[PDB]
Amino acid sequence: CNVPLGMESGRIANEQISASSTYSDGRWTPQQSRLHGDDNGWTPNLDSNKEYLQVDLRFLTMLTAIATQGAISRETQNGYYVKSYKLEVSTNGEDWMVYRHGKNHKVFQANNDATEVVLNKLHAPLLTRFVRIRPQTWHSGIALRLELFGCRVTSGS
Ligand SMILES: [Cl-]
Ligand SMILES: [Cl-]
Ligand SMILES: [Zn+2]
Ligand SMILES: [Zn+2]
Ligand SMILES: [Zn+2]
Repeated sequence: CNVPLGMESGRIANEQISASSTYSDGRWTPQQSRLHGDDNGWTPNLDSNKEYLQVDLRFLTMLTAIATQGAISRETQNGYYVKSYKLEVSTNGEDWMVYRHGKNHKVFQANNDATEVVLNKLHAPLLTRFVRIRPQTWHSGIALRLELFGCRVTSGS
């Protein structure tokens, strides 16, 4: 259950991608967070561990992996990247759960440069419709490009 879900391909439409905030110059929008995208990436308005990139998958989906990169600024050639993040999921867009192992939030180790893809496979598939990626640590600034992997599933109700 390991199919790219549509960040890089466009199957996830722009309207399905959103964020807590975006940098005030308009050059680092949520829609720039697609994996391998050639124009900057998503950056929030402020660098903090409360900001997030949100994706509505539209259907109930088994999430099995997350890929991330940072980005290089087109304007300055400086590199920005997330070093670790949490994941927060919801089937309805209202009830949000920060993904945990037992009582500990799972902290995914992410990038150590602006260009290489780091892939985190989940230990077991996770049911969700909405995904938030919530940077906890970063280098120089938050910047993200993303892919999500998994499969559509049938709800048991
Ligand atoms: Cl590719
Ligand atoms: Cl995991
Ligand atoms: Zn690619
Ligand atoms: Zn409600
Ligand atoms: Zn896990």
